[PDB]
Amino acid sequence: PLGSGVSFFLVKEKMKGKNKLVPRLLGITKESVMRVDEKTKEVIQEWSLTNIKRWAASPKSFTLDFGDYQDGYYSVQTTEGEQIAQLIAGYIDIILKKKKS
Amino acid sequence: KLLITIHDRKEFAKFEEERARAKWVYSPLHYSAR
Repeated sequence: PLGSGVSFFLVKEKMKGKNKLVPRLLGITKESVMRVDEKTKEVIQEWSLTNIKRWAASPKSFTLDFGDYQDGYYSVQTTEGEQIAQLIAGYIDIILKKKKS
Repeated sequence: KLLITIHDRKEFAKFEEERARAKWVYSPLHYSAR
């Protein structure tokens, strides 16, 4: 099913073998994060919002760290790193208020 | 044909240099007490 109200950001990722960056689309929602291909316009792989452990925000590049799900590391070049970091923090605050232990 | 050896070196160097000198942030879902 397709949800209403999705925020998309322009990010670049490096390919294996050669040392060059290529354009990529990233769709972030209030429940999960997913990567969309610019050429085929389809989803390749996705991760849950509650499975994220820690993240680092730099002026030109964003970094992500997963617990017991991914083996390698996810790194991409973002133009609006401060806007993406504030969006993820706010989504976690809404879940804690609804499901409190 | 023209070869590029200045834009690719400056873009990759700035990406990896800022990658290791970034500040880490922890989420409140894993930690209970702060």
